Amino acid sequence: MPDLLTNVAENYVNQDLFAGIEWRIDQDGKPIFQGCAGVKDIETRTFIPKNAIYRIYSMTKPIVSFLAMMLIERGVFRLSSPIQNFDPRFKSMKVIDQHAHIEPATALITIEHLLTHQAGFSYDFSLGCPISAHYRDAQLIEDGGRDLTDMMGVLAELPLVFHPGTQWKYSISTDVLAHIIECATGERVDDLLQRLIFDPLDMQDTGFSLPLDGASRLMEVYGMRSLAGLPALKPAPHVLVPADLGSSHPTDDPDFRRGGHGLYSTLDDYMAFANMLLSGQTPEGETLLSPAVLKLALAPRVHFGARGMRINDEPFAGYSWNLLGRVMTDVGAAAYATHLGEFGWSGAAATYFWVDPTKNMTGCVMTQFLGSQHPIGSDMQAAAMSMLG
Amino acid sequence: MPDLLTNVAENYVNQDLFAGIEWRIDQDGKPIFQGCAGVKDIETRTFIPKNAIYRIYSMTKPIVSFLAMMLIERGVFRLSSPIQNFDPRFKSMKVIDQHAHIEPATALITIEHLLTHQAGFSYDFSLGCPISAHYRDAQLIEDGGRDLTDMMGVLAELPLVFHPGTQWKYSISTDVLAHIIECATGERVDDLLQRLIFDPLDMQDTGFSLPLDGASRLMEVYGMRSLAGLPALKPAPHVLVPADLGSSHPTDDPDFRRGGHGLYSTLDDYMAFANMLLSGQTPEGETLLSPAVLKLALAPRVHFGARGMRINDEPFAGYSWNLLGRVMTDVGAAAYATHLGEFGWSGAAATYFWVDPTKNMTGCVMTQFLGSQHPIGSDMQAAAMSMLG
Amino acid sequence: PDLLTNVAENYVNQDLFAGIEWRIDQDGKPIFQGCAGVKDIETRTFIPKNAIYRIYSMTKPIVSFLAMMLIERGVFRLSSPIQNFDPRFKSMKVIDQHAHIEPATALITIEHLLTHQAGFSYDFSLGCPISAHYRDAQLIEDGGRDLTDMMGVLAELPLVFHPGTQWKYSISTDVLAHIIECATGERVDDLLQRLIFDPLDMQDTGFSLPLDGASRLMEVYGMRSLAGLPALKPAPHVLVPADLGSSHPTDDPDFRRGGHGLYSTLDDYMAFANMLLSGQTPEGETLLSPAVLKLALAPRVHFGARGMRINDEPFAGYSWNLLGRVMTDVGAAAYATHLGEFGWSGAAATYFWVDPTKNMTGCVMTQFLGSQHPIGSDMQAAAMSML
Ligand SMILES: C[C@H](C(=O)O)c1cccc(C(=O)c2ccccc2)c1
Ligand SMILES: C[C@H](C(=O)O)c1cccc(C(=O)c2ccccc2)c1
Ligand SMILES: C[C@H](C(=O)O)c1cccc(C(=O)c2ccccc2)c1
Repeated sequence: MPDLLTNVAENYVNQDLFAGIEWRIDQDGKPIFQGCAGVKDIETRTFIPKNAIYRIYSMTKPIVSFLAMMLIERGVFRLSSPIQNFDPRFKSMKVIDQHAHIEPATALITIEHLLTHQAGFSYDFSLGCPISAHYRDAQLIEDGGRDLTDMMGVLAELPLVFHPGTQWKYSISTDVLAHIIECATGERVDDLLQRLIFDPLDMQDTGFSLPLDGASRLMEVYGMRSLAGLPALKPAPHVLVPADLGSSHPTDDPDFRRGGHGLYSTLDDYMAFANMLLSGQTPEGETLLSPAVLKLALAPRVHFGARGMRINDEPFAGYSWNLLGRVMTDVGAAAYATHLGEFGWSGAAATYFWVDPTKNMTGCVMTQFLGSQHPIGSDMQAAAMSMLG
Repeated sequence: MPDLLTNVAENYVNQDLFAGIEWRIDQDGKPIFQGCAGVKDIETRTFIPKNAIYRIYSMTKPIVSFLAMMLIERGVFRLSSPIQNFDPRFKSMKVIDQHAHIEPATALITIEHLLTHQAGFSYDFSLGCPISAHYRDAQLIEDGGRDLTDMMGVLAELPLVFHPGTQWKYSISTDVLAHIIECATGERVDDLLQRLIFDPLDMQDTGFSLPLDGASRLMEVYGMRSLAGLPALKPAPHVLVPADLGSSHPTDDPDFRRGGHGLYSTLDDYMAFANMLLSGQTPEGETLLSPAVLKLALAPRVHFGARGMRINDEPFAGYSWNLLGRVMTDVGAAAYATHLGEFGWSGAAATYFWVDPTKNMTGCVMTQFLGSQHPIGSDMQAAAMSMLG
Repeated sequence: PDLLTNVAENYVNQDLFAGIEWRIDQDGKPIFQGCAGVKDIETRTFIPKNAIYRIYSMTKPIVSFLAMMLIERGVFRLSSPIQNFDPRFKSMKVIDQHAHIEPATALITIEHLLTHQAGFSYDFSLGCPISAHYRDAQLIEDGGRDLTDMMGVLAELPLVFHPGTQWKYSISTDVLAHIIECATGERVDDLLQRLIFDPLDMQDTGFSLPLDGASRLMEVYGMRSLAGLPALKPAPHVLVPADLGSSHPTDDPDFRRGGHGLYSTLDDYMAFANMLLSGQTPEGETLLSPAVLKLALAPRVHFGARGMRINDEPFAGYSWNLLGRVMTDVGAAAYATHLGEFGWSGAAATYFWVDPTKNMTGCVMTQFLGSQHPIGSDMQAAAMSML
């Protein structure tokens, strides 16, 4: 019953493992626990500003996935839609394996494959993956200044690493999804996110560029995990040194937009999104997604074998995959406190959130550390679970 | 919360993909959404008439299957009854495989096998099926003027494509069921349907021939999918050209009757049948099928492997098979909005219906297009699901 | 008809190879031989007398034979763990295509090196979980790095399977050359000179050019590049001179490798191939006993349905012995051969074979990297058909 959340965060700051941390836990749509620890940057020790801004990386994916579900509801496409219907550059895909064998794909990539990371795409930083070296040579993630549409043209020429539908591998497929959304609608994904999600939820600080007053609110990002170079064979030491993002994550590029990363947000903005996922509605009662399609989106859809869900061989114990991210399907296999049906996702800079329908609960932890050797997100979830009976 | 049903239907009509569409959604036995779009025929653009008549094709199957369950309840036969007990022409069946090997069947075909499409029968238009070419040579479906009893004599001489009970393949077995009903009762299947189902439910426009005033109400049927010829290796283009049914679907043949297709019906008539499936009762409370046997009929009975339920390799994602048609058994595998336990079926001319017990809901979409490249039925179900919370 | 000349002249006439030499011996004496084309298409110089070729992986049967001689002499044995000779190869790790890394559950042995079952990879192995890290380390590209130092960099990288459990064509012959140096205290080039080249009078074979060698070196063509990533589809087969960077020096007195790097001539390599019919020099001096030669030639790795493959190219009907390929099923073979035919080939399209049933040897010398045409096998097939 003590405040384990503050204890976790203060200990991380006091041990020089994270510069600054913010968190909020809501229940029934209202804050029940919240706090902050540390500073905006350790170089000057400026205090965490009001409505501090974070690079949320793959916490972009549940947002872009939710947009796709809205467009499915509105009839733009369906889960079974072949993506080549919208961009013929994804016609005639090939599949490569670890033995240098290449053959034509025997199934078409669908919207559902993109949402479930079963399309056969890879990721630039996937260690040991048969094709990731070719992704890195193409600078798919590193070259943030390249237009989404043009990056997709380069990706489309590369082989998949399995036949669509047959395996699971966490991937660039959410970026493909953002692009296919643009093809299917004739609109830009950032404009669609603004009009259909951010504005109805009053997420005024969320987007692919900083707000006008955003520079002074941007949290510094730390860590040794590097985008420029080969995936490491052992984790870099966990040290608070400012991270060099190269040109991968611009702050003021009006055309920068992605599906798998790239949003800036705030704790308050992301909690508005997370709370919405408990119902599909805005706080006033506008429906962003009907209950039936929200249930379709949250139902466990990819189930895993004995070794479970893994990303670069890191486990997500007891989790299955739904159309928006992870979902807890076996508390008896879980590695940290949770409840059946808890869902959410996380980002490369150690941001983390969850939604727990059994407790009408949402939680989010914001920090900026790339390559963390400490699972701060899960530690904060566990603390909150222990505090909510 | 907008009227997604009207949007789906109007868009289909405005894009010249369907000539005319009617739909109705009922909840608690009363209409909650309904509409119509387009025309009876694009040649004259005559408006959709009152109580327009549709060829419902395989939406005949749930009706004939329901009749069989009524006869099981009344003791005429049982699920385990070997059909050869009623027609010895189905004694001594043979089984053929894709390697030209023929051997005697090692199990007897039962009523249950017929209801579950596990008897080993095929269908004339089954692409790649070892025996479908012999079905087509025999004109089993094409020759609508042939008496059901005589068509069955020709079918009975052909081999099955697997041993009864061992596999699932959507088939002519509902026509065998209609015939075996005639053998077991000494009555005609159309008279039994009239007396036991249509008349109690006041389905006055449903039958294997047009009503006296029916000609002016019959919707035109469109599409390129052809009965006369080999199953196509790629889908014919989706174009609104009137379809030539040959002699396969007579309008005024007093002896035409089948189990798997051939009924004419109306939106209002079919909704009466669908609403009945929520309880087994007529609106006044007469019992057509007891709750226990209705539960037996709706329980998931055939379960599918990783590739799922497929018909000509088209998927029915998340569906299992019960004694009347499809039933949703995993929302997390579903490809469009649904709820656990949703059941129903559909027909070759794109008619579609569903029953959703979790919402006390029924829905039906009526149109006439053979070989549709657009899944209008599932699109309308998804719209209705999104509108009903 | 002279099928050999017809194959070679067609290859030259279609602008697919600049110059080709071949010789086929039976009972130690030439029965077929010829040349076609030129040393270089730029100046159209004729193929010189005693023309010199980069033989690339035809280095491997020579270094493997040396290892068998050292086994016979007791320096080490097939079962020797290589970590006994270089402890940098203690505590190896294994990586897989799912980013999982774990300790190796078996020690790498001499036999593993000779059979490419040690778990090593190659820089240009397309799709291989670890080849990107080989290329980042420039293991093959950096020819000026001493063998010993290159091995230190390699030893820190994970294997791609547990030693002994799979087959993958690999840098393991370079590891073998290095372990030979550790075990003997001598350099591999000096050992090759004393034990093989001098007894066989292979005066033009070595890791550097002879003093008069520059004018005899054949030009090398092709677009397959060591620099960048392995290509997802073959580069066009066009006669453009190849850029070897610093991978294959001509006059570095310390350059030595196990898997590539020798210069040789047609005559020199035929002396080596003819020796493999007996283990003896033409004068009758024994280089390797009959018993150990049999041990070296016996089929040792057998392959599944996919068969033996290197970057997914098949070697149909071939198994692997301690020196290279060996034909074990003529009914699976894709070109004329006999049971027991053995040999190997190199990246610049050089090829040789030994056919014990016919007391026959053959070698085709050319210089083309990334060939889209199997000139070696076409010439073997032509020679087989002319018997
Ligand atoms: C998967 C990972 C995440 O969001 O978890 C992700 C997605 C997209 C981009 C990036 C990066 O920019 C990055 C930065 C430093 C090192 C490696 C990658 C990381
Ligand atoms: C399976 C299919 C259905 O009801 O789904 C069906 C059942 C019975 C008859 C027919 C046809 O007449 C037909 C018409 C045109 C092309 C192919 C078949 C079609
Ligand atoms: C496997 C291959 C062979 O001998 O078959 C080989 C072994 C060693 C070195 C090289 C190269 O230098 C090279 C040159 C151009 C392209 C790629 C590699 C090639």
